[PDB]
Amino acid sequence: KIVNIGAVLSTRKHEQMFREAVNQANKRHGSWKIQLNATSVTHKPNAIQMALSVCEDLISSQVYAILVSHPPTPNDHFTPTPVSYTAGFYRIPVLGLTTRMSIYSDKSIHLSFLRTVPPYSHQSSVWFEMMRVYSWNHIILLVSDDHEGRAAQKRLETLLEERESKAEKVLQFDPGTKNVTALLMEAKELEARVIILSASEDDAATVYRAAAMLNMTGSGYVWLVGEREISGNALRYAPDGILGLQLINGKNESAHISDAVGVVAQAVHELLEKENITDPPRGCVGNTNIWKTGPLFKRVLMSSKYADGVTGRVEFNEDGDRKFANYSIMNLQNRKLVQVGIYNGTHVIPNDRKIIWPGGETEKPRGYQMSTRLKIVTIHQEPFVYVKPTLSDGTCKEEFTVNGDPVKKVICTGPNDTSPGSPRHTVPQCCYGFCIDLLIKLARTMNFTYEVHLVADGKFGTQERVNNSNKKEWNGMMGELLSGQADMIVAPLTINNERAQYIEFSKPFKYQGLTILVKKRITGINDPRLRNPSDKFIYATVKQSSVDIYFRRQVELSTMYRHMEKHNYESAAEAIQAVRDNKLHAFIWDSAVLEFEASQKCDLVTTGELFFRSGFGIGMRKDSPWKQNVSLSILKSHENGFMEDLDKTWVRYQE
Amino acid sequence: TVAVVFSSSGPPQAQFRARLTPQSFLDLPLEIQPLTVGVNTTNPSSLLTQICGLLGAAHVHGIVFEDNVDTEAVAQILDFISSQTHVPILSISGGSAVVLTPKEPGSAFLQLGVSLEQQLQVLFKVLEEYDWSAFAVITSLHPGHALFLEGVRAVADASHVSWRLLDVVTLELGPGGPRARTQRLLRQLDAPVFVAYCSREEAEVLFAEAAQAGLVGPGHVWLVPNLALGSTDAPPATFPVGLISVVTESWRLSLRQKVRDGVAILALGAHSYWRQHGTLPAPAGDCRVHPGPVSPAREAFYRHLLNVTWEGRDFSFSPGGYLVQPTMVVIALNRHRLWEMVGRWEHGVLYMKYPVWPRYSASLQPVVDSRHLTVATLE
Ligand SMILES: *[C@@H]1O[C@H](CO)[C@@H](O[C@@H]2O[C@H](CO)[C@@H](O[C@@H]3O[C@H](CO)[C@@H](O)[C@H](O)[C@@H]3O)[C@H](O)[C@H]2NC(C)=O)[C@H](O)[C@H]1NC(C)=O
Ligand SMILES: *[C@@H]1O[C@H](CO)[C@@H](O)[C@H](O)[C@H]1NC(C)=O
Ligand SMILES: *[C@@H]1O[C@H](CO)[C@@H](O)[C@H](O)[C@H]1NC(C)=O
Ligand SMILES: *[C@@H]1O[C@H](CO)[C@@H](O)[C@H](O)[C@H]1NC(C)=O
Ligand SMILES: *[C@@H]1O[C@H](CO)[C@@H](O)[C@H](O)[C@H]1NC(C)=O
Repeated sequence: KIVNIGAVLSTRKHEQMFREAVNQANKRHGSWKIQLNATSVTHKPNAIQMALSVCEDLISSQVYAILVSHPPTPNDHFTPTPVSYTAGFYRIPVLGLTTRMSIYSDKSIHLSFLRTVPPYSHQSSVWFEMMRVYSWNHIILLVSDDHEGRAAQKRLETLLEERESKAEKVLQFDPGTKNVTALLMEAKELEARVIILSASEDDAATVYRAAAMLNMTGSGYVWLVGEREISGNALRYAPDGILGLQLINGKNESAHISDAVGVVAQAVHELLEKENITDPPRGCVGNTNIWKTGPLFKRVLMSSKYADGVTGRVEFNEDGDRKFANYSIMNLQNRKLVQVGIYNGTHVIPNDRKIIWPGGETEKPRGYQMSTRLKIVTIHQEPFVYVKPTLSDGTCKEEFTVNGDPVKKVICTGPNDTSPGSPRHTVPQCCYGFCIDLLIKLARTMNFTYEVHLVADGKFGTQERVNNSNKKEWNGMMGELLSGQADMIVAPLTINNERAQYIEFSKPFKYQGLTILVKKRITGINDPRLRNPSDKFIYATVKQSSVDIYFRRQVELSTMYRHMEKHNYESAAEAIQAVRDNKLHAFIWDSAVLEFEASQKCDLVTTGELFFRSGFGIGMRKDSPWKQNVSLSILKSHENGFMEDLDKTWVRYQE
Repeated sequence: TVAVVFSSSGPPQAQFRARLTPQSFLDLPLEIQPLTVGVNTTNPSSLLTQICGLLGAAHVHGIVFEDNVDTEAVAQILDFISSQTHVPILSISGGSAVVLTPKEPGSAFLQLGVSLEQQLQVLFKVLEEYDWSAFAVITSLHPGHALFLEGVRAVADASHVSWRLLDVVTLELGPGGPRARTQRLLRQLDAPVFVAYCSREEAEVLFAEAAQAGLVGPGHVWLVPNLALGSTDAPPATFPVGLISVVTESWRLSLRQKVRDGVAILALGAHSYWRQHGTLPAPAGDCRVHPGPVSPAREAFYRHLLNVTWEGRDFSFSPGGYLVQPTMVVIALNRHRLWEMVGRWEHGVLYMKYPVWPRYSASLQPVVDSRHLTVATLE
């Protein structure tokens, strides 16, 4: 028979070369049994008129496959869509010659589509390879918010989670925007010094301008971008000495015609040798039915390994995209592009050239500029972290110890200064206390410098499930530390199972338990007044604490906490005031704070001994360099005797 | 004005006249004049020419679709047209009412259906209540199988119970392939509960093969989403009795009733926008010219078109062209080969008609589990 193929080409000069090449392939292939046939149409600007022309072509022949390319119009998105939509109704395979977008590889929308050129999303592989090569592990990702932007991030994150790297903060920006400065200002405070850019050529220019304005291109900083972020408007404003890449045969449109014709001519014989010679429909109106053999032809087409083309051996991937495509690493020296390396199938091989980093250095600039300044969060507590208003001049009030010694204090910013209602008023206050003295000693003994700021929410920290979602989120000091707003927690934090999974703690510096506060038989195992809720006595604590979760993990104390859920305070002072005026009945909390309050505030007595065991510890993010240092310093302080005199000064004033 | 289009059924000339007749149906404040169009066959040029001609010679503001024999690859053309000519449309039934997740950026499709996430949520809310936790997941080589396989795992971690998974298998259940290999793979399985995802032809092939390899008796339970099971009014052979699916509300209404809902939702959307600005946006229907950058007026109208409520039925479309928070109803195959309701779902709480799962046999006579007993008590 006379099998016939179709094609949509740009300038109709490619059509003559296509016909010549298909005739040459007909001469080379075939054993005088099957002859292939050719016909083509030019691309027109209206998409609807395009589709009408497409099935005009479809009626014009028993088309077996379609080859589509791009016109000189830079709008490369919507041009190869209508032919895919029309030729997917009958499962007639269509091959994209030089299309690079990441939405055509979703094999549920575009039902029958192939590519002879890998998409933009496959660029993350070389980033990963050259990232291992230069021993970089501290990464900043910066990708646009479009669907094409959100596809490279998925694959790169999959690779890094496979290696459990867990790349640092990734930043999303709305495409087509001005004043992108805010995101860069948020990112500059981080530690990593290599950032990855992937966006449209227009957004690359404004990002480059913002980076130049904020001097994020200084020495040490190393950039690496994609193929679409170098050429165009971005090349003028591009910072000097940034790594990039390009494809070998991009936009050639001459080798792609040849190898697509070759692979199609190779596949037609294997299709026809399968006793499924059923012809494609002849007419875009005639038959409302799919091709009976289209899926088989597509399947045999994908697994067709070609021998050797102009661009080399070609083989398709399970998702339909072309695999094993090898790039060319690019660098910008003196506004003149020069190649510095060649990508292989997997690895990258440099080629007799030296890199020029943005600062003009000659050695491999290591990332992660180490940080000595780190922010520290704190919460207000009675015997640990006193907080007081600042003096009128601006400093702190000058006080002295009873034994003739200065009291060490720090300047602390923090909250609205009015818990119930205030939009934003972060007036700095004055902080001092036993925990603060320990912090001062630790800061002195390890050369680092602190910037103490109080907490925003005011809660110690718990885990809650946000509504309309199952992904648990940490709320309070825990959330502040996890997000990145803090680098250490120097506060009476209780060590337990729920926190150890996401935090590397330190050795305890003070042991404490749990008691109850009664104004002056409430046992610890079970009280029938507590086991069976009453009308007068209320057994409840401050919300978002650890005791709340501990009671929510119980069975009969679960009933106690169900009765308690109607009552939940917000601070220790509120509970103290409520229980001092007989308004509150029961309150259970730590042994140290309660003992200090009873020693100071008379007529109040704790009931029972410490029926539980726990300890206080400094909290830090997992895998932090300061943990071992801090733990050994705390142990040395315990052995020295410092804690003894410090506790004698603060915890018990000879009561 | 509102257009109406039918497709691929018994010739609805009487239905078309009955739809065109109520030029003032008093279903909403103000009623734009309705007009009807009917295509003989479903095809790319046929559909394109009919819609372009109607919307270019009528100056229509909204258009309502009606589905067909339920063949795939038809909603994409509607998405393409709505993206090009910026006219809001709405699919109501059949195969064109299957959720398309990555729709075009500037498109306004609004097809009424449920994504795989909500259907899987409802299915796992019926597995938990009867406490099965077997999880024999079977999926064919379908275009959307990866999404289903990701969704089941995502939901499995979004509940309290452990949900001990047993096995997931993917097999070629197409028209052509080695039946012996699939027979061997099906012959080796052990789980009291199965969840399957495939197409109607794939469903019939898989169920016939399971009947061959003895996996359809009173011991096991099968579950499928709404993608399979096809027409809902003609259950074929080899479909196990006790099949469980989840379909949205209005699974038993009439074709005329559905169109009445389609015109009502457009009318309320215009009326709600009317209270805001006291106007109806002009049509933009130059299919031949194909002009139009991003337009703020039509964008605002579409944004106001999202939420609607009338006759005690909440229709709230997500940014993606599917409605959110519907009231699904679970259905099952009775002992006499007839779909029947089993359990409702309404604001996240599931109900059931039966306190225990009725188990039938080859010769009926519902068997009763020997190791199950009923306990009476009071407070
Ligand atoms: C393929 O083999 C067939 C052998 O019959 C030939 O295909 C024919 O190719 C011509 C030229 O492209 C087609 O003519 C077309 O006619 C329409 C309407 O008259 C006109 O508008 C077009 O511009 C075009 O000239 C013809 O339809 C087509 N016929 C068939 C059956 O395929 C041809 O010799 C071989 N090559 C190609 C490219 O088809
Ligand atoms: C493009 O391909 C042609 C033929 O395949 C080849 O001769 C040429 O070197 C390639 N590059 C350019 C820039 O034309
Ligand atoms: C890149 O293409 C293939 C893939 O490995 C390889 O044979 C070739 O030598 C590489 N370099 C160039 C310049 O093509
Ligand atoms: C922690 O201990 C190390 C090793 O003893 C020493 O360099 C220094 O005391 C601390 N290092 C850092 C980086 O803080
Ligand atoms: C949502 O519903 C309100 C209540 O009628 C309506 O005013 C509004 O236009 C609707 N749409 C949006 C986008 O708010």
